[PDB]
Amino acid sequence: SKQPDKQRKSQRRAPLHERHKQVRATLSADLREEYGQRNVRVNAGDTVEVLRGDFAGEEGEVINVDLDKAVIHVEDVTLEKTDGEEVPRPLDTSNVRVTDLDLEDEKREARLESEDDSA
Amino acid sequence: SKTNPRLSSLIADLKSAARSSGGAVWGDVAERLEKPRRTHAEVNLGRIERYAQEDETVVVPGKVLGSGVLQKDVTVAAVDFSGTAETKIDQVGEAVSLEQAIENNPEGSHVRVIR
Amino acid sequence: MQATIYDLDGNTDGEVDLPDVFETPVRSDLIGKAVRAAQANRKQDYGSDEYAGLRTPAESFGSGRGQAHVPKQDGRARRVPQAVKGRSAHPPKTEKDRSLDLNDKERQLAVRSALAATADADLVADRGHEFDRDEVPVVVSDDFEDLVKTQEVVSLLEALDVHADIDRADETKIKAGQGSARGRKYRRPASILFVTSDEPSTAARNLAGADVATASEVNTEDLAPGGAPGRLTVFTESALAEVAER
Amino acid sequence: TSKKKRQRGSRTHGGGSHKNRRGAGHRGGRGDAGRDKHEFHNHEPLGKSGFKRPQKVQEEAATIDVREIDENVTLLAADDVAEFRVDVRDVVEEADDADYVKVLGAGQVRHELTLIADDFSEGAREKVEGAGGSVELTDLGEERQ
RNA sequence: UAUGCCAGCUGGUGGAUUGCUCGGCUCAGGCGCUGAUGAAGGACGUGCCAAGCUGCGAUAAGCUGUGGGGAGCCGCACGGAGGCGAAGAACCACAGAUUUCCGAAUGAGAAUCUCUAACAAUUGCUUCGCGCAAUGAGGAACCCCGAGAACUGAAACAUCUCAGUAUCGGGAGGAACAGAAAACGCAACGUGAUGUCGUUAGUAACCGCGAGUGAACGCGAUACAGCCCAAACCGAAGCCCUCACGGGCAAUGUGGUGUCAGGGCUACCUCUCAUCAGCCGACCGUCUUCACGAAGUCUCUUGGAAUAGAGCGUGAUACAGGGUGACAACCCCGUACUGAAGACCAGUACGCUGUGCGGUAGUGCCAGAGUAGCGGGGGUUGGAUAUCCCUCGCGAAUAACGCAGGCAUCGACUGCGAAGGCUAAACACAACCUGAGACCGAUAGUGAACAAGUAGUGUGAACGAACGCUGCAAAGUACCCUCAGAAGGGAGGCGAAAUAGAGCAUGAAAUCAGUUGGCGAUCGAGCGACAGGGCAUACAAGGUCCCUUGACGAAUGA
RNA sequence: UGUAUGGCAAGUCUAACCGGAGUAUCCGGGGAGGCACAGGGAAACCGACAUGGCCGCAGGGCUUGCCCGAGGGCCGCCGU
Ligand SMILES: [Cl-]
Ligand SMILES: [Cl-]
Ligand SMILES: [Cl-]
Ligand SMILES: [Mg+2]
Ligand SMILES: [Mg+2]
Ligand SMILES: [Mg+2]
Ligand SMILES: [Mg+2]
Ligand SMILES: [Mg+2]
Ligand SMILES: [Mg+2]
Ligand SMILES: [Mg+2]
Ligand SMILES: [Mg+2]
Ligand SMILES: [Mg+2]
Ligand SMILES: [Mg+2]
Ligand SMILES: [Mg+2]
Ligand SMILES: [Mg+2]
Ligand code: NA
Ligand code: NA
Ligand code: NA
Ligand code: NA
Ligand code: NA
Ligand code: NA
Ligand code: NA
Ligand code: NA
Ligand code: NA
Ligand code: NA
Ligand code: NA
Ligand code: NA
Ligand code: NA
Ligand code: NA
Ligand code: NA
Ligand code: NA
Ligand code: NA
Ligand code: NA
Ligand SMILES: [Sr+2]
Ligand SMILES: [Sr+2]
Ligand SMILES: [Sr+2]
Ligand SMILES: [Sr+2]
Ligand SMILES: [Sr+2]
Ligand SMILES: [Sr+2]
Ligand SMILES: [Sr+2]
Ligand SMILES: [Sr+2]
Ligand SMILES: [Sr+2]
Ligand SMILES: [Sr+2]
Ligand SMILES: [Sr+2]
Ligand SMILES: [Sr+2]
Ligand SMILES: [Sr+2]
Ligand SMILES: [Sr+2]
Ligand SMILES: [Sr+2]
Ligand SMILES: [Sr+2]
Ligand SMILES: [Sr+2]
Repeated sequence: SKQPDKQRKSQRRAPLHERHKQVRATLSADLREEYGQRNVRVNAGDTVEVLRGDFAGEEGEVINVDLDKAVIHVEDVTLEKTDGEEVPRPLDTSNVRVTDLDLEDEKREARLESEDDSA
Repeated sequence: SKTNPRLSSLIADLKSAARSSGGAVWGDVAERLEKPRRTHAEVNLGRIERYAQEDETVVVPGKVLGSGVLQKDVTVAAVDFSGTAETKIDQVGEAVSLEQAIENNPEGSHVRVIR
Repeated sequence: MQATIYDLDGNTDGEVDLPDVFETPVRSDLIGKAVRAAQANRKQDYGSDEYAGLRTPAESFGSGRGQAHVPKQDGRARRVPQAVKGRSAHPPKTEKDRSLDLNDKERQLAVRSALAATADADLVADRGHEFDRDEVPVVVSDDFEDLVKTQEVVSLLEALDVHADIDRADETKIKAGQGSARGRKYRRPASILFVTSDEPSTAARNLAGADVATASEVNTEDLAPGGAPGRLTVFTESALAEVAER
Repeated sequence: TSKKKRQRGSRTHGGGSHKNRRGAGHRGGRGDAGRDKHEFHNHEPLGKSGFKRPQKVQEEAATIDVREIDENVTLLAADDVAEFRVDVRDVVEEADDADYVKVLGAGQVRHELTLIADDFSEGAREKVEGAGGSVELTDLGEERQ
């Protein structure tokens, strides 16, 4: 649908498996060349570099990925609460870039390398 | 007020001649054209044949239509002619636009107004 | 008159006779009438629910309690136009005919007149198009219909000194008002119309502001968007010929 | 600006006293109410008049005046050119869905014509014959008797 | 100066306004039945903690399989504890398991429980045994068959009209109904089943001949399709149940033949590719879903944040739409192109098997009765003598006869065979799926953007609201003081901003507190307009104004 | 039923619908049918001035008052 209300609606109500595409980030130049893909679903093992927020320029390992809220926790990308406890400042994966992947999963590595499919 | 830019210009030109040159018909025709379309002339050939004479331009402050027979070798000047009117007129004479008549005869001389 | 054909490199390659239609006296009022018709005819019927505000057994108490004779239900006024939650006195109606008729002869004349407005460089520039050229419309060979890449059509246009019009239409405007909430957030200038003969140029269609069409069915709108005559167009040798009997 | 467009602020919208534009009383009744009483003026009088013959017993003739034929003789080059000769049945539009073709005699006949039709008026003949012409009645035209 | 008036300022109150849209409204395409194999609906349950909603059903936010999917997950709902998932969970598609009680509700009774084997009730078949079956109830409207108002209009009113409308009873389907001429009647040397659309036409016709009411034949289109009995002549050659055995039906006729291109019978010519039964069984298209899918996240400046400005660069069969800390073709989802699946079209079309089309001559063998038709009384219709129907009475012929062609009878002419039956497609609606919009934008639009048919009212039928917005990120305010205090307050911390601090964007008016200017306790009331004085006034967006004298100098005029 | 504007003109317009396509727009096709092209008469039935006279506005002409004079006005005559 070209209608905005329907667009937003389908994104906010997409089922869990369809929410994977809502946590995808662009790949670095070397990775794009190595896997023939422009982007990939950020995983909790991948290393990422912040390209946009107040944390732009920072590098870190992805500590968490929430499909429900479609955001990720990157290491050291935090906010200091009033009590002093540092807590994660969620990031939209579109403001982030993948520099290193976590290929421990046979299935993930397979999808990344296959030409007919994407990950 | 008219909406056709052409008719609008034709009237402006009819006036410019009536004023500049000595033509009194062009201003007379301009005044009729400025009037409501329903009052404009819808003249068939049978009327031109009845009241027109050679060497006297027929001036129609409106449109000429194709009903009837025209035998006289006359020059008809009008805002417009139906496809058939123009065709029938040229077989025995000459159908001319008002815009042409104003240029050829800005003094508006030797001309008969027909409606 | 005569129109100069151009090869896919931007160089002259002979010339043909510009058809008589391009000599049709420009009639912006008729063109505007035609475009108003086309635009109105694609408008959808709408109207509020015929029973909105009428779903209540509300009744007026009449005289006696120092209150206006307004129908009420459970203490709250209802139904009537002046009451909150009441019906709309004269709302939009689905039954309404939102279409406009146009005599074929009148519309066919508007097409020809619009076509003719294309052959006037001053009109085209007046309409707003950006280009450095004298001869217009821009006539090109039939091999144009075999182009596949958009990037290639760009080069040909830069060679024809007509690409500036695309840089003009390369600016999306974010409209003022709630149209945005209905999917009408953006709009952009109308640039070049590409008229072909066999099929609409898939290669030129994505160009900013461009519109592709075919000789047999090119209409008043693509010829004069918004009813404004004189659009920067580019015909095809065969399109140019086929358009003559329209 | 239209008349309607200038109404906001007028209160009465041209109706005069606000006691005017109420129901059908302001019209003197609904539709043609009172056509023989208070609004009898400019109404056709009450009553029955005449009779109608059944639709399928009624004949409808396709007619043309000599003037129409005579004015198009040259333009009718697709037809016979004798010493002209024209079968009216092939000239009149809507001749099929009509019981017969009749030539009426209005206008002048400035040519020698040989017309063939189902019927002719006294005037049609006089005009055609008096101009060195002739009138040929069709086989269907052999009704006159 | 008290009480107080006018205007403003600071802060409230209030929630208008502006911006925003998870909801509506409307149009369009597709698709369309469910139920005794117990539906739809309802009740009550079901979670670690669980009130609402959603889901589910004692296997209770779930169990199994296959496929997809993928490193996460444990609904709405961001908690605490804990758990699940590479033994591939979540999540999605298809299929299956489970599936309490009431409910058509069916063993009997009952306000969702109870009492002692149940198709209750009505039917068909029948081994005459509930053994095998059927019906019931639901569904947004649409459809078909029945019952059938009144306000109203007629400027009153009765016929007429509103209207065969509202409403009521009964019933089917995915569509219904209709339908292969006892037709039409541009009267013909003509048309050729039926719906529907455009037109014919506000024509004909009706009507206190008032107001009003109102077709059809035909024509142009859409879609096209044509058949089966009864009987003649045959006469058990037949059908149903059962694996079989065997049983049931059937001479009151199962089955063959046959159906106006009449047929049968007798005698003949030739032939079939009609029809009917049955087998096989789509392409394409359409709707929906899915796979794949190009190109910048480069420099400087501003900013809390670049999607901004300037500069440089790229894709495009893709410059639709959305998301992302501000305006994004190139950051993310998508979009073009190409491809796949399901559904519908459709068990249809094409193909095939079987059967056999047809013609001549003779033959008064057959061809639907309370019928055709007439009369009495009503309703209905445009139907007028000439609509369709109901009711009461009467009542025919037999194809060599009969009916129709808008009054009756007789004759001619033309058409056509009633009183048996079936029938695809083209059309209605909108539950359901998807798409769309010069529609509305939170007092609007649905009653319902929120707990919405919710809260709440009524014995009941029924009636029925209001409530949208912190922030880029919860960073949702640690510590300290005060206090009866998890309140509130002070100080303090976060953030671009807390006058963004929780019904937390903006924050109008009415109006309230404090306060500034003017007036003010000897004085008069449409609150002002126009003149002219006092007092008051940061900048900006206005820059003029005063007096001597002089020039000009209308009417008037010492 | 008027009016203003616009198209075409003794004609004019398509309706349902069909094809195309960029697929509600739009291009092409469709004239069925409507209105106009003759009227009068209940009906049967019959069927008309493409101009014969005079006046004359605007306009044109001439040797400057005299001519030609569309439209208009008054009559004739024509159909029923
Ligand atoms: Cl005329
Ligand atoms: Cl009659
Ligand atoms: Cl017929
Ligand atoms: Mg790959
Ligand atoms: Mg409302
Ligand atoms: Mg606005
Ligand atoms: Mg019971
Ligand atoms: Mg009344
Ligand atoms: Mg009366
Ligand atoms: Mg009626
Ligand atoms: Mg009929
Ligand atoms: Mg049989
Ligand atoms: Mg009645
Ligand atoms: Mg509301
Ligand atoms: Mg606020
Ligand atoms: Na209600
Ligand atoms: Na009051
Ligand atoms: Na409409
Ligand atoms: Na009033
Ligand atoms: Na006919
Ligand atoms: Na469906
Ligand atoms: Na709960
Ligand atoms: Na279930
Ligand atoms: Na049963
Ligand atoms: Na039994
Ligand atoms: Na009345
Ligand atoms: Na009364
Ligand atoms: Na009556
Ligand atoms: Na982003
Ligand atoms: Na009777
Ligand atoms: Na008949
Ligand atoms: Na609200
Ligand atoms: Na026609
Ligand atoms: Sr969730
Ligand atoms: Sr959530
Ligand atoms: Sr009283
Ligand atoms: Sr008035
Ligand atoms: Sr009223
Ligand atoms: Sr009277
Ligand atoms: Sr016709
Ligand atoms: Sr047929
Ligand atoms: Sr019979
Ligand atoms: Sr008779
Ligand atoms: Sr409110
Ligand atoms: Sr009560
Ligand atoms: Sr503070
Ligand atoms: Sr005092
Ligand atoms: Sr003086
Ligand atoms: Sr036409
Ligand atoms: Sr005259």
